Amino acid sequence: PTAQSTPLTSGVNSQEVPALTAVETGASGQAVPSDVIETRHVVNYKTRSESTLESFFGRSACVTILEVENFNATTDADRKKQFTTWAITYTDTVQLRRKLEFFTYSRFDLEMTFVITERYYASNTGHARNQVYQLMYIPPGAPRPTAWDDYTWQSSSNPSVFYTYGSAPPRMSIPYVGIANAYSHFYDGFARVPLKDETVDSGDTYYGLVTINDFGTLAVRVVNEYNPARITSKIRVYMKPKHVRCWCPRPPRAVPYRGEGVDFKQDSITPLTAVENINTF
Amino acid sequence: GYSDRVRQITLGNSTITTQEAANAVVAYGEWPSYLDDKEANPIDAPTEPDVSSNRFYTLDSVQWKSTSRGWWWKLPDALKDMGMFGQNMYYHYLGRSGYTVHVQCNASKFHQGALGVFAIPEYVMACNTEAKTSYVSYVNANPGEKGGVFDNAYNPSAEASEGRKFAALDYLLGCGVLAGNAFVYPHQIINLRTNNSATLVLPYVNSLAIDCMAKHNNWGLVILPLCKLDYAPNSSTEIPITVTIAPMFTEFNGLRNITVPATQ
Amino acid sequence: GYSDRVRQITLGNSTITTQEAANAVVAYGEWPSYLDDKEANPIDAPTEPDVSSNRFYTLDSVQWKSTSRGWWWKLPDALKDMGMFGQNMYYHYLGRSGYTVHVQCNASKFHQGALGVFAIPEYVMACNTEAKTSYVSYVNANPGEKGGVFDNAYNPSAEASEGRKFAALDYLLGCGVLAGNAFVYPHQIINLRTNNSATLVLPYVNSLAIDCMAKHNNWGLVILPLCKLDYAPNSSTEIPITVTIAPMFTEFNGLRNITVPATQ
Amino acid sequence: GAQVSSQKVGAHVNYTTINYYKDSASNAASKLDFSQDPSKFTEPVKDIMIKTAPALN
Amino acid sequence: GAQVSSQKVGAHVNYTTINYYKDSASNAASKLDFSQDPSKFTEPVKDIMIKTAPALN
Amino acid sequence: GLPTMLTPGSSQFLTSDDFQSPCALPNFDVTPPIHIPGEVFNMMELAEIDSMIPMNSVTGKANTMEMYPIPLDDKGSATPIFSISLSPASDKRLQYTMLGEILNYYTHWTGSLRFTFLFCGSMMATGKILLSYSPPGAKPPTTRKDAMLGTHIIWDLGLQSSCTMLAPWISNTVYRRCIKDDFTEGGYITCFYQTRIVVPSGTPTSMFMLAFVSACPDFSVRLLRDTNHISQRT
Ligand SMILES: [Ca+2]
Ligand SMILES: [Ca+2]
Ligand SMILES: [Ca+2]
Ligand SMILES: [Ca+2]
Ligand SMILES: [Cl-]
Ligand SMILES: [Cl-]
Ligand SMILES: [Cl-]
Ligand SMILES: [Cl-]
Ligand SMILES: [Cl-]
Ligand SMILES: [Cl-]
Ligand SMILES: [Cl-]
Ligand SMILES: [Cl-]
Ligand SMILES: [Cl-]
Repeated sequence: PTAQSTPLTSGVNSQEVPALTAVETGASGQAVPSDVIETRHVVNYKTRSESTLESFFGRSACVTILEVENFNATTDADRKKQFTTWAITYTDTVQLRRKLEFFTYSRFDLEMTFVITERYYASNTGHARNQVYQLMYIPPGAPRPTAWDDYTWQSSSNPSVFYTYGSAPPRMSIPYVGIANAYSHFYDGFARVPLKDETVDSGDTYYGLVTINDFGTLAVRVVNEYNPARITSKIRVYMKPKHVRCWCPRPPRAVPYRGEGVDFKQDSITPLTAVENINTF
Repeated sequence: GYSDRVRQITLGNSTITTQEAANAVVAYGEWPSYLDDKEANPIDAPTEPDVSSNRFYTLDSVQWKSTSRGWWWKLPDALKDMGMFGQNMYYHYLGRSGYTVHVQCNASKFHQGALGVFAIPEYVMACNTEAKTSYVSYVNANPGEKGGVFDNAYNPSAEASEGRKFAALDYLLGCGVLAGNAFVYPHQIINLRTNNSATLVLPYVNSLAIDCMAKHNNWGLVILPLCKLDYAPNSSTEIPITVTIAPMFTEFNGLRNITVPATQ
Repeated sequence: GYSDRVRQITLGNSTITTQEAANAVVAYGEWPSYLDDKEANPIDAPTEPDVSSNRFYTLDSVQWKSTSRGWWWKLPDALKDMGMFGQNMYYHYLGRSGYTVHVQCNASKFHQGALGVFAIPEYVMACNTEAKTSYVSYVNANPGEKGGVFDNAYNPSAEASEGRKFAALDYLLGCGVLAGNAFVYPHQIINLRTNNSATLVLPYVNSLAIDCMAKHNNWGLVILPLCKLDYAPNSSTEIPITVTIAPMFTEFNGLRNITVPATQ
Repeated sequence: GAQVSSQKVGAHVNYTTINYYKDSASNAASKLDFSQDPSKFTEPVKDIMIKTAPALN
Repeated sequence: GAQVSSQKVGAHVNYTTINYYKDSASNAASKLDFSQDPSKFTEPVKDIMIKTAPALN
Repeated sequence: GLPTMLTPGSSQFLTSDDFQSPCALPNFDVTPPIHIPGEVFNMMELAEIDSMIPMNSVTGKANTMEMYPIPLDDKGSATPIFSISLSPASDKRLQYTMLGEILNYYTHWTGSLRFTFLFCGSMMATGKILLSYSPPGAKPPTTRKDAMLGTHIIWDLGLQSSCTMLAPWISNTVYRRCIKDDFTEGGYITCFYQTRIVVPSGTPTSMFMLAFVSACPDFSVRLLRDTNHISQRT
């Protein structure tokens, strides 16, 4: 299937007036060149292959950067650097989020890929053996780790991936996991109805998707015990929507995001550059 | 004889006429319908109130002035206090509805102006504090039939507690997108030289078969002056805009005692 | 749905719309056409420039005032400097063309006035000296897209050299016949209460199959105010008249170097 | 259970797919779907509008 | 969807190809194309020249 | 060799992977199977079994056998006999039922819940009891006149000892979450005297009923997860 060919047409002198319409109807303009000019025949062999939803979304996009370290931790703050937890979302970054938000609703499977990098913190503390990482998916309700070596990492039921530093970026597929018939990119509502004369506080409650969304937690640790040399790591998380359906198109984000909602920032709401004149080529 | 400009709509005991229409929009080309057994979720026999609730309710009119920046409503919020529709909505945990939206604005052959009338699924709007995100009170999000107005200025509050309302900034459609692109949503235009009414028929739109109407608005209704009202003999003249909405194919599940939402 | 008042005309890359037409005239009931082999004269393979030249060219607008006596153009003279039509005309000894003439004049439901729009074969006009006969300069006969105006007075020159222009006397149609009889020529009327445009489709008209366009105008276009422009709030108001003309079925013979006519 | 399908043409042509996993979520990208109906967004009108006819009669 | 083709001969002979990718751009080298028409460069003349005849008669 | 190219995921250990692996004991002759009674195929078979709700887990009764029996008497109070939220995974009283324990290995649940009540007074005790399920979004019922507007059954005490009240599946979402969550709140179960318990003389004037919960055949769970009900020191 190809984009439209142009038919051979000459002029008209007619009560047929395809050049005029009334967009008050809610219909866009429909006229094509053959309606308003003399056209030659042009066979169009070109296709819209690369603008299908699968093609538009068919890329692994970085959605977050996590940090973990491996060293002899003697304080609470340093113990908390030995592992990290991240609420799974696409809202830490802007590029994939903006593409998804052309649509109100979506349904897709997810390919998740990880890029893991290390550096030495210092040069005077000897060396470090090759590190193994555990990335544990903690679904809502499953116990979250409070230490890098607590019981939760035995991961009897949670999916974990063990990654050996220097090996191919680890990768797994996630089904469509939504509890609705599609994911909502926008939710015009609340998680509960506040009722007349209730004692529950209405002053610090939130609005929209943030009140209802929960895709669980990614927990990451270095499985190795500490070397004399402190190693600091970054874990880049990549998402690719696949087997994609989307509904109800939206205008794309025109101004910077300032969080997980649709809110905008007072110093960043002037996207257009003023032209010198309405007559500027 | 039959004309794109002349239309009658009857639902229940209510009829609308227009002699200066511009066709009618059926959002996404889909007429509303009842929920099929093969797409159903809650298993209790639903209430289908039919003519008691599936009828035209006329909201309080608003005044279009040369200085108006626009108006918004949410659905089903705008109809929550409307006759038996409101009672069925609040006596049930779950509800679904389509709508016929009829926006009315007549003037004269000497007036000029154009209203964009947009039906927006999941019309999420920005909050009015930069101390927080997604920080809107239930009461400010759900104004009912009075709806709200757009502004051409964004003045977020000093204190988080004072900014728990929408920053309904007209040119960003109150949600960080350019208003010029609102035409991707089901719409008509009331251009005073052409037409005096807009008609949008809306199917139920959601990621679910049925949902909590008291928690969740499925549609926003936005009326934006695309071209300002002008009238040479009196630039300060006002003409009413009247919004009349009929629920359609309403279905409710999970009957219990009545929901009475907070008012402060 | 289809109306005598609403028309689209497309030629080449150009389209005209009108929503207040009054049908369209096909002069002498004959659509233009190419020259048949059984009526041909010059034997060289002709140039048929088609869409490059057979398209709407809009002339400079003129202002209709309560005091205007009327306007004239000649064809193909009015189009001699128009894009590729002008180039094809001047690179060839011989040319033939039909035309779509579209005259545009909108006002309001409160204005009144009527323009007679006449297509006149061989529109020969009187000279402005009584010392000579048939004494008109090429430059004054061929004003191009600016055309000329009628007068309600005849003031022939003292000196023959000062009177080498048309005596475009309105009531004698600039040629010694009564203007009231101009309706024997293909015409429409723009009556401001009825219509805002006139459309005339003209076949090639001549005593020859093809002729020297730089020597000879086949058609005159005359616009006469039959009823004066009147507007109660401002009797001195002006409304534009815009003339848009498309050559049709153009055919040229006798290619050589370009003709550059005298300008003084 | 090999699927043989047409490749997307290059400069100048079938390819083979076998699914290795028991979950469809594991599968490679969906096949090109050229489905479209712009009219649900560009012309969502109740009464048919013929381009050559007046939009408002 | 295996293709079996003749190998290029060595010192002293089919081989099998399966395409693994959905894009023809991913494919290995095009098969040997022995097409040629040197005359479009060596003899691009309007009137046929017979070698045994005079070039100019 | 066959030309190959390693893809992302290569060498990872995903704990939910499903691959073949070499056998450490090749050619091993497993003990022949025999029929054993009580084979289980699905954890939802276990979820359909009635287990006792620790409905009276108040101070002094929690973590004793007295946490189970629901106090009844012949005084005909208008106050509710018991009140509990339809939060079968997360509620302090439902989480430790057999159904609650199974739900805490899953993230999502759907379907109808069955509440069966056994009256354990004397044969000479009579009474009518209202059992109600109120889907959420309205004032939680604390009076019989609010409770009776919801899904309810009037239980007449008699020769048939037990009464089943259903919490039919009535939800916005297709699944609820196995956590305390406003968005997937399930509503309110309450119980009132419809008349009162009446006894003749020489009969106990206070007595108990037992409440059981089980899943219906429309019930299913998904998204396996670790439970918060078992842990160890490290
Ligand atoms: Ca084509
Ligand atoms: Ca049209
Ligand atoms: Ca055409
Ligand atoms: Ca030779
Ligand atoms: Cl471990
Ligand atoms: Cl170790
Ligand atoms: Cl500029
Ligand atoms: Cl009012
Ligand atoms: Cl209201
Ligand atoms: Cl309140
Ligand atoms: Cl002009
Ligand atoms: Cl000119
Ligand atoms: Cl000269």
